[PDB]
Amino acid sequence: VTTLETHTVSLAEEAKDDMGRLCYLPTALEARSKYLRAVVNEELISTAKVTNKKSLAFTGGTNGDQSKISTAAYLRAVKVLNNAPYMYTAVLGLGCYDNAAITALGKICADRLIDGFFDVKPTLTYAEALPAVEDTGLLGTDYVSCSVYHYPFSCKDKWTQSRVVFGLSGVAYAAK
Amino acid sequence: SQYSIQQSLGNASGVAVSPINADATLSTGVALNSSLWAGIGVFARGKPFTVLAVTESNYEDVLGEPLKPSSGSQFEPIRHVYEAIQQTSGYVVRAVPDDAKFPIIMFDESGEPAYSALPYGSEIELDSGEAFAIYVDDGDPCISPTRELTIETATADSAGNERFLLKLTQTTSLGV
Repeated sequence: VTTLETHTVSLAEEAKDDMGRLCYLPTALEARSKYLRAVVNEELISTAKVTNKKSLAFTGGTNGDQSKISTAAYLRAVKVLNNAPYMYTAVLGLGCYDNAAITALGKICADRLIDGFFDVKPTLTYAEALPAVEDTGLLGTDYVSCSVYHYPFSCKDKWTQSRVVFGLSGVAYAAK
Repeated sequence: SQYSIQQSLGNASGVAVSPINADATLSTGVALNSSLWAGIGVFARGKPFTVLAVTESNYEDVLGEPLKPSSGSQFEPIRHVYEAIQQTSGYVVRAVPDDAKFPIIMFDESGEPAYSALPYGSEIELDSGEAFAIYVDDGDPCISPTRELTIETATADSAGNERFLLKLTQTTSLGV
């Protein structure tokens, strides 16, 4: 058993810690904590009380199946990435193989004046690898800063010591 | 995003860059005006049968792009102008053949365009219909590149007179 972190919280509206920091449960959790958040009803809080409890575990957390993801989710994630207010000078593929996601990323890198490092599915043989590039839609005179890589090789994984195959954006960005 | 950089300026306060062009050259210079030369010639663009003004900066614009040695022997005057432009200004006069024509767009009462062309010298007249017509005068044939006209409505004035914004745009061969 390992303890992450503890803090002193209160259910009162204006309870203040001895150091002056706030102790209201939503503000206290949203200010200093990094793992949990809370929501408090605004009508029963005045008379609400608490007790002593031990080992309250979370049950029901599940991320579903990560193998299949809808294209709409990828589009929303790309749109979120487009609006992030930060410096980044290279957009990597990071494994997405959907054509629409790659097209949106290509639209991204031609708008911030940066350079992408996308790729295609490594399982494709040499014959059908060529049609995939124009299937992506990157080819043209607009997305002039991107680049497409292919890598039909199987290596030994660093963690599981198994025969796995993965793309090639990371090495290209490391070289850059 | 606030990090995006657009391509062509609109009306918002911002700084934008254009796509990386290759088939274009530039030159800079400051006029001296110690002794001005003059002389007739034959070129592309420019108002025919009217004295122009040529400096070391706008000679690529008012006098058009250079002609081609392959197309007959009409390439002499632009080379001569370049040779003597690195010293002072100029007062070249352009002359055109009789069969040279300039485009004209004429509008009806309902607002339907009707393309047409007319030779130089002759004044433009309007028939019983076709309320007003607008034509270019720079003399460029508008074949390479192409110039397009865009008309959009706008806010009326205090007296109630209708006003519409008129926009003239140029489309390059590539697509920009």
